[PDB]
Amino acid sequence: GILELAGTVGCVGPRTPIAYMKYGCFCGLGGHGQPRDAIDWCCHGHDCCYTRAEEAGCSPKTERYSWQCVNQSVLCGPAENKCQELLCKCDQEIANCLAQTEYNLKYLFYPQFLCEPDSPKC
Ligand SMILES: C[C@H](CC(=O)O)c1cccc(-n2c(C(N)=O)cc3ccc(OC(F)(F)F)cc32)c1
Ligand SMILES: C[C@H](CC(=O)O)c1cccc(-n2c(C(N)=O)cc3ccc(OC(F)(F)F)cc32)c1
Ligand SMILES: [Ca+2]
Repeated sequence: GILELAGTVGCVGPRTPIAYMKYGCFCGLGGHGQPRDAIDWCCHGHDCCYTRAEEAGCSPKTERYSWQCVNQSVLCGPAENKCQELLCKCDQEIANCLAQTEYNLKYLFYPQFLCEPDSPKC
């Protein structure tokens, strides 16, 4: 869920998870358009990951899972079911993706009216 999303992102990367609440066209609730930069691409991939988990019968926003932060790396588990492993994998993936990025301040609170109706495929 959102609790673990924040935690995992914080674990691996250098910045407050707040930084991704509203960034580019994809970091934030929903998302559509051309991803603006590497960060936005990470969020696009993560949005896609969450869609796949919803399609698998999981609740990515709320469902709790266990994980550990070791040397700024996320280790997933232990899992009780497949949804916990799927969600941890999604969040681990975005945490790793974002940690390798430079933050572009100009995409913080980027206006939604500039984001295109069409998006890249998942
Ligand atoms: C966005 C940017 C992330 C980057 O450069 O890496 C940044 C820079 C400096 C401080 C913060 N920053 C932090 C923090 N610990 O760095 C907490 C916090 C809380 C609210 C807030 O304002 C807003 F508008 F971004 F929510 C901004 C907040 C974020
Ligand atoms: C869960 C929902 C997925 C949806 O609709 O799209 C959502 C809502 C708001 C922000 C994010 N969201 C995304 C994202 N894929 O949009 C990346 C990310 C990274 C850290 C983070 O931390 C915090 F604190 F903002 F929650 C929040 C983050 C996700
Ligand atoms: Ca999103």
